[PDB]
Amino acid sequence: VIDPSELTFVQEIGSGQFGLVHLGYWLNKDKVAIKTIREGAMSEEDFIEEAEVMMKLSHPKLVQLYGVCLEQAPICLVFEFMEHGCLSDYLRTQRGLFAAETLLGMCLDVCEGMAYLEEACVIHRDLAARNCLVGENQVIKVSDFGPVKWASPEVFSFSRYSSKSDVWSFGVLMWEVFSEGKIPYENRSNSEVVEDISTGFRLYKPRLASTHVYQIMNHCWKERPEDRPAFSRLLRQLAEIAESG
Repeated sequence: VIDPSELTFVQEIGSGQFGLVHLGYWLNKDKVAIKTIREGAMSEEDFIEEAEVMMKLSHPKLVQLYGVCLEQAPICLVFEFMEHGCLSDYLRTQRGLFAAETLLGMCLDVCEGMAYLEEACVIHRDLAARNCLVGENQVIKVSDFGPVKWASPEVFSFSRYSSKSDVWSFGVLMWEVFSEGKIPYENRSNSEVVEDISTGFRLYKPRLASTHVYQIMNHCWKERPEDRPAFSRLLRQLAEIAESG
């Protein structure tokens, strides 16, 4: 479902060399988030690809995408518009006012999301506070799919992702969720961070984090893949804890 220039570029909200995020309007009817590319950033085909599979997957937790502008000029990707930035930022401000049944009432949102792609046998190579999004009321959807801090042991040394490679990045994020948006492994050098975790150093327990929460966080940070859960199981797991304390 390719789109033409029926979009009204209003503002920008996110930089980096691979797409400037541009809030605009299509048909004026819907609010959207338009991510443009550049000029040398990615092949036509190259980018055609990823776009093709993002239209394949669809879940009330994954940022729904709208149309595309292969119609020459700034070839961009137009997704719906999440009314509340990225979990990251959203977690920064608003800080405090967050209760626990809710911080947990997001994690699953991410999770639900990730079990799908987990099964969609799709490896989101960057699951983080900074990639997920907040929208139509506490509802949390994931995007930018298709940073050693969030990586796992088999990504530093090998770069051997495996869906379970994420399960960890899902952890670090989780951490964030709870530590209301704090950078994990700060007073630490990437070229240090590793060691710390290499020995066996996990992120301290963020206050809001519960005793049974920290149980998972580590299930996410188990050193060996094989013994790290599966998003599929996690969902059942977080479903449990979301039921009590």
